[PDB]
Formats: sequence, structure tokens, C-alpha cells
Amino acid sequence: EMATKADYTLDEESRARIKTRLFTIRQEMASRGLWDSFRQSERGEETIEER
Amino acid sequence: GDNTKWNENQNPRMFLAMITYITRNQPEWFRNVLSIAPIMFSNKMARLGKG
RNA sequence: AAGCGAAACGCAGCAGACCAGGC
Ligand SMILES: [Mg+2]
Repeated sequence: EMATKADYTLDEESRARIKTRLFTIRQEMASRGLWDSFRQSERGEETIEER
Repeated sequence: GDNTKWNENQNPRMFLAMITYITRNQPEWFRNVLSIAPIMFSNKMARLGKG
């Protein structure tokens, strides 16, 4: 985690909880083999006009 | 001078023809949305009224 | 001058032989 002026505004327990959640999400996603797809980003394609 | 029976003689099919000619080269959705009105008016039914 | 509905995202090498060829 990185915070402006190195001021995270929160106690270490709250940030540790949020990081844990993020990790849990990471492992849950990796278990289904979708992490590599998510890795690549910059998704921006649209075509729908009017039908 | 005015034109006698103006509304009684302006056929909606003529407006459909004019809309189709005006909307030449335009996107098909634009032609459809513009031409729907004359189509419905050509099939219009007049309610007789109070009685 | 004009005027209308007045979030989040640019790889990588063997190396060392031996042969043929170039001016
Ligand atoms: Mg030479």
C-alpha cells in the first residue's frame, strides 16, 4: 500500500484486513485460471451503433 | 387562394415516398424511424366519437 | 455580425570447430 505523504490515515489492522481481502480475491481468481486474463488490461472496444 | 380539401387529399403514402427520398444514403435505422410514422398513419383508424 | 421553443493496464545469449565463398 502507498499513501500520499506516507499518511495512510488508517490503523495497521484495517489496512491488513483490506490487503487480506485483496489477497483472498487473488487466490480465488487464480484457482479458476482467470488471473492471467485479468492480468492483461487496457480493455477498450465498442461497436454498437443503432439497429 | 387556399387549396380545397387539403387534409382529405394529402395521402400518407406520398409522405412515405418523400421521407424515403429525403433519407437517401442515410443509415437504415434513421430511415426506418422516420418512415414508421407515415406507415402507421396510412393504416390509421378514426374513432367516430361521442355518438 | 449573429441569434429561437415568439478504474486499471517493448527480453535474453551458447560457444567452439570445420568448410565454401567475397574484394
Ligand atoms: Mg574490388
